[PDB]
Amino acid sequence: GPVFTKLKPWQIPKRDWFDKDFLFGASTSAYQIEGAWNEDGKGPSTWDHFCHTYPERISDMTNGDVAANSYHLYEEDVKALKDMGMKVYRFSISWSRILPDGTGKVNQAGIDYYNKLINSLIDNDIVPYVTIWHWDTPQALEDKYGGFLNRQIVDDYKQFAEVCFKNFGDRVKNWFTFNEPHTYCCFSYGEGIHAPGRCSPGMDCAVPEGDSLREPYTAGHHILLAHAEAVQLFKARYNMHGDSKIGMAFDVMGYEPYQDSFLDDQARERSIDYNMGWFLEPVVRGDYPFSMRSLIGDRLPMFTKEEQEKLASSCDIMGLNYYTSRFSKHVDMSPDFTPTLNTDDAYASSETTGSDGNDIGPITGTYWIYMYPKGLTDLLLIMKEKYGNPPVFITENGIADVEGDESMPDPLDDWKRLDYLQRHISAVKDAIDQGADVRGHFTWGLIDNFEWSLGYSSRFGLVYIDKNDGNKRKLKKSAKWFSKFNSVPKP
Amino acid sequence: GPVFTKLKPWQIPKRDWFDKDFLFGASTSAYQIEGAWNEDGKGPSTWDHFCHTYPERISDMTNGDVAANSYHLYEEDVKALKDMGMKVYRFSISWSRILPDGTGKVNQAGIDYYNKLINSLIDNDIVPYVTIWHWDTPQALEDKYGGFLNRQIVDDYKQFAEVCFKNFGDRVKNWFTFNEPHTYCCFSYGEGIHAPGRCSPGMDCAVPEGDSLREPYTAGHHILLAHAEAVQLFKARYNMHGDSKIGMAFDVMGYEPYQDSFLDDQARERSIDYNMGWFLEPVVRGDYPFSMRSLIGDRLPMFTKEEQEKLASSCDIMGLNYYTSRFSKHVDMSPDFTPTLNTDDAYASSETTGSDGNDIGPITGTYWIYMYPKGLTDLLLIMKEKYGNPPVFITENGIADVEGDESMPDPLDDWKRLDYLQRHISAVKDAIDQGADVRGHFTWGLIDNFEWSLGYSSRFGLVYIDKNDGNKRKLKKSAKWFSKFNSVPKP
Amino acid sequence: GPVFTKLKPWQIPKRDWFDKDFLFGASTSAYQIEGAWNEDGKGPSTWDHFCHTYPERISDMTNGDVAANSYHLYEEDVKALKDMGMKVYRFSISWSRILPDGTGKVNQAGIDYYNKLINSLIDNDIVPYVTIWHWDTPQALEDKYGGFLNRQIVDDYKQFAEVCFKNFGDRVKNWFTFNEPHTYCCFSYGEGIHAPGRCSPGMDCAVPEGDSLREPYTAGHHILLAHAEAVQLFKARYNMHGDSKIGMAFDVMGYEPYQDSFLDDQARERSIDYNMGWFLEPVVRGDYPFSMRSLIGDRLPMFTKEEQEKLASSCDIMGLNYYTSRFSKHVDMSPDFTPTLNTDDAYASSETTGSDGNDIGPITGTYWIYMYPKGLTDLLLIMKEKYGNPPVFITENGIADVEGDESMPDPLDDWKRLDYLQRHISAVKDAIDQGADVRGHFTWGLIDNFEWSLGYSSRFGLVYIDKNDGNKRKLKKSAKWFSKFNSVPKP
Amino acid sequence: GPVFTKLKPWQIPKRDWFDKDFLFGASTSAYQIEGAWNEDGKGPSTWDHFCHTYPERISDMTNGDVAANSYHLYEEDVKALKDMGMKVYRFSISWSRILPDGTGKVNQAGIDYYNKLINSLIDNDIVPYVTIWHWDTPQALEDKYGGFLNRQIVDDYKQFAEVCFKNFGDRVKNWFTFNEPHTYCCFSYGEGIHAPGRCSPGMDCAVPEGDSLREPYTAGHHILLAHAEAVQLFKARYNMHGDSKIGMAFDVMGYEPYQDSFLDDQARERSIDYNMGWFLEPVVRGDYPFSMRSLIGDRLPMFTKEEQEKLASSCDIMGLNYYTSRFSKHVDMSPDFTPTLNTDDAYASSETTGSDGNDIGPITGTYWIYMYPKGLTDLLLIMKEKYGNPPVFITENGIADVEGDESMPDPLDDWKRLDYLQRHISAVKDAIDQGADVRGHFTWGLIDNFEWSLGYSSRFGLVYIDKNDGNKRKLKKSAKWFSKFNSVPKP
Ligand SMILES: COc1ccc2c(c1)O[C@@H](O)C(=O)N2O
Ligand SMILES: COc1ccc2c(c1)O[C@@H](O)C(=O)N2O
Ligand SMILES: COc1ccc2c(c1)O[C@@H](O)C(=O)N2O
Ligand SMILES: COc1ccc2c(c1)O[C@@H](O)C(=O)N2O
Repeated sequence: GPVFTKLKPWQIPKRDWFDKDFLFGASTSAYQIEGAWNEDGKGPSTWDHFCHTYPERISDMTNGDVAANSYHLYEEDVKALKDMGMKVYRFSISWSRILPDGTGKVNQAGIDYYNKLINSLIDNDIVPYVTIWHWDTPQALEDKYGGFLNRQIVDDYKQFAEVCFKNFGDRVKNWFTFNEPHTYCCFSYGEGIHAPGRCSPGMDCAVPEGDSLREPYTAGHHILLAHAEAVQLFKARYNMHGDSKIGMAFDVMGYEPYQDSFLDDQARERSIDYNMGWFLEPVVRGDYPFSMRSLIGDRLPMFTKEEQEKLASSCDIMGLNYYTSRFSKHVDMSPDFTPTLNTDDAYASSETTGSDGNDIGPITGTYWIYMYPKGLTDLLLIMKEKYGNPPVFITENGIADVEGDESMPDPLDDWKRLDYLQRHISAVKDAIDQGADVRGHFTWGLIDNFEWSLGYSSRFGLVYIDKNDGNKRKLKKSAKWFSKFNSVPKP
Repeated sequence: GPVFTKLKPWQIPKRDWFDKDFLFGASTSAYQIEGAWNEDGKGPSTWDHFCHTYPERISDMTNGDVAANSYHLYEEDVKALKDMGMKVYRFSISWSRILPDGTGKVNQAGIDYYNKLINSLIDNDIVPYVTIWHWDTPQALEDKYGGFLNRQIVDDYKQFAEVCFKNFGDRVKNWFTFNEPHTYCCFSYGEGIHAPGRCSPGMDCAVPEGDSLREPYTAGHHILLAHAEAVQLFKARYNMHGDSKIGMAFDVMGYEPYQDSFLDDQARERSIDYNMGWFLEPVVRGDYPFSMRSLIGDRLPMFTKEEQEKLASSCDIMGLNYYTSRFSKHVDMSPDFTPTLNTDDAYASSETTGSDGNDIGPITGTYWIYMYPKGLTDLLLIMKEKYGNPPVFITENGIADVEGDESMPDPLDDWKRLDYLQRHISAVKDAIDQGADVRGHFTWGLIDNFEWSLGYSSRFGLVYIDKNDGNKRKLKKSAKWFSKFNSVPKP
Repeated sequence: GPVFTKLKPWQIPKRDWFDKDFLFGASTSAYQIEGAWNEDGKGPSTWDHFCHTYPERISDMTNGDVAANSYHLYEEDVKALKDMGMKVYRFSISWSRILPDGTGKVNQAGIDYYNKLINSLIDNDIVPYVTIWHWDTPQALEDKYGGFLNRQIVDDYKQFAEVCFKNFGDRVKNWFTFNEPHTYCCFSYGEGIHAPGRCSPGMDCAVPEGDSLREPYTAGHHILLAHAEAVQLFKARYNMHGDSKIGMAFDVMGYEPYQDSFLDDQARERSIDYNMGWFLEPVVRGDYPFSMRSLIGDRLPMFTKEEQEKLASSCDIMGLNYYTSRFSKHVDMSPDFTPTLNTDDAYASSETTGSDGNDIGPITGTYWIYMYPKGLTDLLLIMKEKYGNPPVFITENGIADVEGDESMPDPLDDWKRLDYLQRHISAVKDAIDQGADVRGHFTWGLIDNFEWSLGYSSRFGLVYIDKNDGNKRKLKKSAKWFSKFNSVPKP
Repeated sequence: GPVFTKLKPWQIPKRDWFDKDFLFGASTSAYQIEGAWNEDGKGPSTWDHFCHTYPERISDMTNGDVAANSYHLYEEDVKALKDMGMKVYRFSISWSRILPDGTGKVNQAGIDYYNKLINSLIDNDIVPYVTIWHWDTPQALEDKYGGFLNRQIVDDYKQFAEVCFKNFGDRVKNWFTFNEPHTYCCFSYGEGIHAPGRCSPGMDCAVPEGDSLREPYTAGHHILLAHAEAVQLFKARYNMHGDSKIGMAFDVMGYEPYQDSFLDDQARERSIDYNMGWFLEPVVRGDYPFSMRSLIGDRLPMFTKEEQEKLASSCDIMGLNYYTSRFSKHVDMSPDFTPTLNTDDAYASSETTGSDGNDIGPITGTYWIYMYPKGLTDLLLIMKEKYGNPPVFITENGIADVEGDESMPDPLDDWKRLDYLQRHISAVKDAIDQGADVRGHFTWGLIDNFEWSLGYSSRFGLVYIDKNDGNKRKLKKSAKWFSKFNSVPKP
């Protein structure tokens, strides 16, 4: 209640199910764990600003001022990774901590911080996978020209990326330019629940002075142009040894047709195109999915010939952030339907319940994460069969334990998260068995952190952060399983 | 609410989906529609007695004294079949109306009645499929020796069958000896909710003086012996022209493993063996499923060598009464589990909800009918691959509209029943496409009737019986669809 | 005569058919090769006692007093492994040589012996896979409380295992707690042809004072409890580095339905459950196969809740000892069949000839080994699809050349054994190609040895032991093939 | 002993397994059943001559002088067909009875005989399928020019066929020009065990004055030319109504590779080409199989351009006479192998035992009929996939009960033949289920008859001929099964 059946013991993945080269790790992002939001010269980001100006927009009225205080306690994060036997740590670099004014003078204190983290990871035999931007825009640029809604963001991002390549490229060999562009554009400029919090007039978000049918696409277009410029520069001047890789991390939901009919089959394809294709197809072929152009038209910016060429094949590795799936239900084009939110442009509504009336899968805690591992395997095979089978890493995967869930009284006894993770790791094995080029699995939530609009009410970590006991790191049941899974020598 | 998605129009079956020889029809049973329970010399049956002595055991305190009064209004039943274009009518002969005392003097009035019905059907180009026994035991035999719990029932049934063969065999060429032996044994001697209403002491049924772990098997064993004797006689003296067929109708539920594990796969097989195999395997190979003998042992009677030989291959046609499916959940053998009800002997609990927490399918009205057409196709393929692919007729299939269902205010607007039927007819097509030898589909409920322990609160008919307007027959939406489906010429 | 067709040359396996990590080796057991049965303080085992008290029970009236004298000539065994290029040597530790009295004082001479063997193997780049118990029970414990028929065997075995872990665990990282529990229980307590030689009164074995329907299950139950205790201790205190593995080696025969019918399909599953499932299912899920509990009932001991939990997932690696296959023929439950031997409980007779009258495969020398490589591939896929695809090693595989076989005049020209081995190695390749997690192949018979009740009349070795020439080790044709297969540099 | 397992009862074919148009029947041939060898002007055939001149060449020293005396007792043959419910009777017309001198004056008594048989069959609702030639050559032509070894046989056969078309074509609408040309050429001119009994000098046959490497091919070539001429004439002048069909009946054995290797796969194809392709490929494409031409060369006559065109597509229906299968073992071309018998030209020896030492199937009575129904299904699929899926009739299928077989003491209790037939009828169903265009099944042996070189020692009939009781026809167990199978009304 809710009924949650666990895998039978012989169905639990073993490390040897994957080859020696496969990589298991965990992920975090700068604003979600660092804290020290105004320390040592760091400038404010769009999220610092959003939380400080519209605090009510965060469920529990919290923010990332301190978070898990990883700016000061990173050694404990490294320790947690080591204790679990993880071989990779995916983290992000705070743009505003490196370049307080977005552009200009680099903050040496910021550079020193990441060098410490990187060196500690390497000293502990953990490989760093770095996300350059994680919704982390310097408020200075937001104020100056509207951040990602202005073309200037392209060159400014490029210069930021270069600072990262020059200072950390000698040790960091795997990069992700952007994290979840679809999630970002949808929630930051469509619904407006995320910083900068914009939406169309009449809608309910912090700043209803935007356009939910246009700003999301404008921001996404600049993200892609920024990505293209950064990768071009990287391949030209920062991969001289030929052993570095750069890609992007996409948020992706699996989709099943709502009802067995060719109409929902078509709707399903539109959903995938909109959720995943929006940003994946451009980095693969140099243009947006045909479905999007045919439905969004003039509201979706056109790429020039050279831009399309720069974008095509601009990803060495593809990161997939997978949590759940939905049923795709066809919506007809008629005068009875008029798009108002960008998501309406797919003409396919995402449903949590199918035609037979059943939820797609068991709820896992937070309202939007329904467990459906099959969805991940399906997406991985699409990457294989449709997009050339490029190197794919599951850069995020996991569930949240929520405040107030009576079925989760002990924050360390996360058997549900463990079962979910084991099932998805098994789903990855299935994809690999079927030929998909999957190279790793990074659990989202090395540690509990700031879950954006839901604050700290949602705990996604393998490792508990005891907020009332000095933000102490405490291994949960899931974390202990990884220690065993990875054969970490015991004391 | 409950969400009930209908088939897309191009997915609706057409008559031409099936060959010219395929047969569409409808079914009823004597006690459920006839009425005239004590008219023209008819003796009381176990159901007359059960209802009259323990009226409270019927949900709405009703009985079959009058029912749809088909004893007098059969011409209207024939008319309904004709109006729908049905080619077959499956009905049963009331033992107590033919032989008031179970044995002895035949009631000519009873014989005249069925001859009228049979001749009317033939005059209207409808083929009669006759069920000899439909839970219809003469109370005279119940009182004399305990009915089906005594070996004497074997020869008495045989003589009854012979009366039917001699009087109707010249026109009736398709017979079913017994209807749903599993349902009958389980509910009449296990739970005791059906006549004679017996169960183990301490249990809640009309007469808790039986044994829920033994009487069900004793009754079933006599049913099989009776069947064997009747068929032997039939093939020896009543099929001289070689164009008659005799079989049995089995109640069957589809089963899916509760959780994906070899344990529930094994449980599923035990469920099928218990629900279907109990009576099907004996008529096929001459003995009960191995699983049942291994778990029931001494409580399951042994067949002699000649009895096994008589039973083996004793069915020309197999009738499958299908309504719903269940998940099968493995139960371990241990001192913590002790069978008390016969159904416990399968060591597999039937669940309406699966491991992922989802119901097997949408509820259709009455509490036990969850829609799952896939289950039928699966059972039909088991008949094909495991039991020799004998001729199979879907002798019953349908749903109930229940009193008090706010989502079913107009008894004639049965679009739900129609959708359900179209989906199952399509499921049969799938089985046929896959090689299953399915010869027909008979909707259960030519007309609304007495639904045993639920009285008239459950309406299963394609044709409405207006109880407050002289039991008038009124075609429901589903019935009208069949008129179109069968291309009945319009007035 | 008997016609023995060999593989075509292009069908012979090459080492490169398997990956670099795959392991090829050979196996032996303590009583079968060591000799020195009473040397340096060694106490007598159940086999020393059995042979010395009932010598007539061994075909050629021989015993393991000297065997291949590996206690003194182990360096020659290591040399043979090196000459063949084997990477693994699976051998067993003699309980009675380590603990002469079963419990108590450890025999340092015994410890020194195995340390010498282990160190020599490591010096020669051969990895030791150690079987802790190989039917090798100290007679002291047999006399004291009946050995494996008494619960005390559980803790005593545990202490023995601990002595092994403490003394050899620093170099030995792969263990097997028990060897062929099914074979052992069946022949030692069922038919009684193996030590201690017990069977039911009236039967023909050395000591017909037991119970062939109960002692086999009692012994097996204690073996499983002993295994569970030993593994719990091992994982808790002897795998601190996390690089050690412990499992069990099961004797397994492949099975094909005698006749194509669902009955023999069911019989086949019962045969697999009885031959393999008896001990495999408990170490996988913590309980015996449902089929066995349903047929053996009170004669098969129940596991407590904590015991089931200790047993579940108590195997890191699964060893499969495969030699041949049989047809499984269904046996009905009836008063005409009454179990007297434990093997009767499966209600499936093992037949060497099928329904069409053909033997399952060509005889290879000894009466029970019919060649059927397909059977191995089938079992390996069952491990994959049904039991979670755990790490599997073929811990035994091979054939015997028998005394008196006119078609085998030169003991070194074992082309038959070679062909058999090549075919089974190819069968393993097939399983691996189909996804089975097979990690190695160990030929049973590094050297000819004491074949229990058949004495030295059966030669299973890749390497000949010239009994009349000082037990000299001489490479047979098969051994020479391995030298080539493994690319051993030539002199 | 020999172990002969029967089908399980639910695996026995039912008539309804096949569609209404499928045809079940039985077959015979003129010399094998007629008798009256010199009655009413009939001239002697090559078989009359062979038996009368070399009586020792028949196992039991018998001949066809009287046989089953069907010339006088044909009404009893028709009765047997009727009693079994057969819809088709395949019989042959005796050339020497119609044209005593091979050419010239037609024997009206002969014409009257067949008209009586044909009319009786039609009066009894049985369709006649007529074989024009069944090894039945008039000795007059043998003496005049060597029968089938001379080109003159072509026009003479043509004129004979025309007599048949003109006299019987108004009622007979299905014809077979020749029966088993491969069997005939091999045994009559290769081994010489059949009339005229020729073989190479030095060999053991009645007249070792031929050439086993050439006469078989010369005879076969003339058979094909004769066939082509007869069909051309038939289609041009005797199928004006367009409802008649003419084809050929081929003896065919199934083949499996002796050992799993590409060499035996190639050998298998050569075996099929030689056994079946020899005569089938010419009537399909107008030339012999490439394999035969490449290996036989100058010894295999070349077809002219017009002859190839006449032969191509010269069969409306294909008759397959199937009894058994063999393993095909590759034979290399080398100076160590020199063909001496025509069968040697396939460079593939037919083996009854496979590489694993097992017979292909259970012996059924006579030495050459090993039961292997799979072989038939395989051949039927080759007809479908390779030769265009033409209409195929199983024109012969069955087994012999042999004199002296202690396991067959009662000639009427032919349960073995029944099981064999049920299995092959089931094999046909399999082929049909897989798309093969199979139109009927004719059991060889309507009645026991003269089995050529084995005389009456081999009984192939569904109906027993009591030779000591006036050649009385007595239905065997198999025949009675067909009565039930075909639903023949009982008396
Ligand atoms: C529907 O609400 C969300 C859907 C997806 C996300 C979300 C919130 O916030 C984080 O958990 C995240 O990384 N993604 O991708
Ligand atoms: C679970 O309750 C029932 C299950 C099956 C049945 C039932 C009641 O009564 C009739 O509807 C019937 O024909 N069957 O088969
Ligand atoms: C049927 O006789 C035997 C069956 C199996 C075995 C046996 C004897 O003794 C050894 O060869 C052995 O290791 N096994 O597994
Ligand atoms: C190997 O001996 C024979 C092989 C085939 C045949 C044969 C004898 O004689 C008849 O039975 C026959 O019709 N054929 O086809």
